[PDB]
Amino acid sequence: HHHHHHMVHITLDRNTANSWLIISKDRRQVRMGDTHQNVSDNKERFSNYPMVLGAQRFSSGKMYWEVDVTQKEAWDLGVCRDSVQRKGQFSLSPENGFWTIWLWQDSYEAGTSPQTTLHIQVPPCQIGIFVDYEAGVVSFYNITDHGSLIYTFSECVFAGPLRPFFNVGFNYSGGNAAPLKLCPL
Ligand SMILES: CCc1nnc(NC(=O)[C@H]2CCCO2)s1
Repeated sequence: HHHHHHMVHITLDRNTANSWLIISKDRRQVRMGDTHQNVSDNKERFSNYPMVLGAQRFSSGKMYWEVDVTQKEAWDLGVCRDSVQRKGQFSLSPENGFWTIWLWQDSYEAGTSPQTTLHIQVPPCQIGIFVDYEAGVVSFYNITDHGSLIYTFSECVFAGPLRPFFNVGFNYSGGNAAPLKLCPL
């Protein structure tokens, strides 16, 4: 792909984080803690899952960023509406305001309803995410495999400002402690 020149500097929004997440000082890395991280509750925090939003809001234009997923067993990545549900149980779908892919149990899937199987021969260590607001497109790229396409959501109905979306996943297995990291431009 040739989307690199739309690169944006994403930072994580602490206030949106599930209370178990640990965000680095530079707001560019996040991981699952082994306990509640001693923050107050608020209406923005994702309560049921290890999720956090980027601080940036997008309502026009083309945007690109990269995320490091090295040695994780489970994660979700993409974008979502600013007004997605924060509390209780919900599925990641465009109907609920999410445009995401994930790794789960050694398979990759796109968060359509129902979910779509992805075909990845080279397990990615870094994922590229491209958003074209005007066109209604969200695309995912395998940076480990020379930028190969993973998935395109087209005919997207954003219906609001978008925010970068992250889920570090649970660590029930003891094999999923590694962080998500925003990669430098
Ligand atoms: C999302 C809030 C919670 N997350 N933390 C909780 N429990 C856990 O995840 C424990 C058991 C597996 C590893 O740590 S409740």
